[PDB]
Amino acid sequence: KDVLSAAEVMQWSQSLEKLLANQTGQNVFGSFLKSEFSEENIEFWLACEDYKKTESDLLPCKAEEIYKAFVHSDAAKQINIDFRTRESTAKKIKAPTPTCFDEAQKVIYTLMEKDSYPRFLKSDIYLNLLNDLQ
Repeated sequence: KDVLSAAEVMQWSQSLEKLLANQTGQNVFGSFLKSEFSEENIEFWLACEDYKKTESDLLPCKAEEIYKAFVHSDAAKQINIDFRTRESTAKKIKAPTPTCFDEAQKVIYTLMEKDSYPRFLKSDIYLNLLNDLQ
């Protein structure tokens, strides 16, 4: 049973979306973001994915947790969304639906796609993993 291949790790360079669809890719990208003090981005993104599959009754609580942990001004982990996206997200928190964090999530996905994802693909973490598998 193969658990990882050079081919798979090559595929992660195709799009951030392929990297994030692989649990190990998430974990390795995560580790690089953590070394770079930007892991709030992927953690937020994964929390949003987990919010979207949450049962209706627990959305108010989950939304409040995600908001305090990441979005709120006084977050340990404060994500870099713009002021207007933050203000509108804050308003959605008080009566949340499954799409509450879609706007903020999109911003953060883009921030990763355009900044830290390319850098990761040029990191030792990524390039060592890739080459030493071959």
